[PDB]
Amino acid sequence: ANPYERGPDPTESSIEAVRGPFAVAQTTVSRLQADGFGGGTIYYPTDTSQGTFGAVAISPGFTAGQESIAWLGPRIASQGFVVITIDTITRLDQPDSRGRQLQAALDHLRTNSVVRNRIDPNRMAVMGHAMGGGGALSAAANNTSLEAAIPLQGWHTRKNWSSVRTPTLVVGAQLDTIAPVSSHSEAFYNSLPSDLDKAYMELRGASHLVSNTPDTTTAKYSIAWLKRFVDDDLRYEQFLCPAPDDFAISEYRSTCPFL
Ligand SMILES: O=C(O)c1ccc(C(=O)O)cc1
Repeated sequence: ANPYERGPDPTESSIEAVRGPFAVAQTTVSRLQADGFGGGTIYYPTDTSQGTFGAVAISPGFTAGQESIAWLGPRIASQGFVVITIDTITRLDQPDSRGRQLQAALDHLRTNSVVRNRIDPNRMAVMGHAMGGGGALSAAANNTSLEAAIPLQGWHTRKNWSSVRTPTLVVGAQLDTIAPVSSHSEAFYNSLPSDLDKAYMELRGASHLVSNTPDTTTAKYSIAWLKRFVDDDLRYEQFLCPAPDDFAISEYRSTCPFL
């Protein structure tokens, strides 16, 4: 049996839920306490009886704070993850810096006194919105040990992601005028290795800021991706393979069935 499985068997409704089966608590990392990032909030399950949990770091985008991504923290953590939503050192940091700060936030979790005993430090993942999604790709491109990467409406000047060895879900917004999918999201998917475990999901009718308020499509497939690749939880592959039926999804492609 897979020792990383957490929670009961999933359904479409269970991954769509605003809160999963794990009650969550939170702790704050101040800007002064944070080495190499701007502080953040750590959301974690309070129930330890099923074992430790994988860890996820999430970055906002250009001219955006932690509040623009905060909703993802408890929504993902309540499914069985330790999740840190960060502020960046400055609001004008570019994607490569945001990726370095995602790595710094993950490094911070390893010695954080509140969550040290709740994390599996060998099972880690990065996500981000807009420039923060570019940062998530950069972080994975600099660390082949990361288990999942999820850029949401990602923005980056770098279009070639052939160095990435981390399973990646690219979430685009169909009507994005800031990080249009043709030159950002889909370009990133296409340059990821053709044999990587990867998927492209486009949100029908969505604008650039879809990730900054609760979006159930984003949440459900982000949760399924983290389960499948941070926990190796095969119970969640059913939601990723084949192309979802969601009317909310205007385009999709993947390297299903996953390795
Ligand atoms: O004006 C830009 O080029 C630009 C604006 C916002 C973002 C973001 O939302 O991260 C990225 C790029």
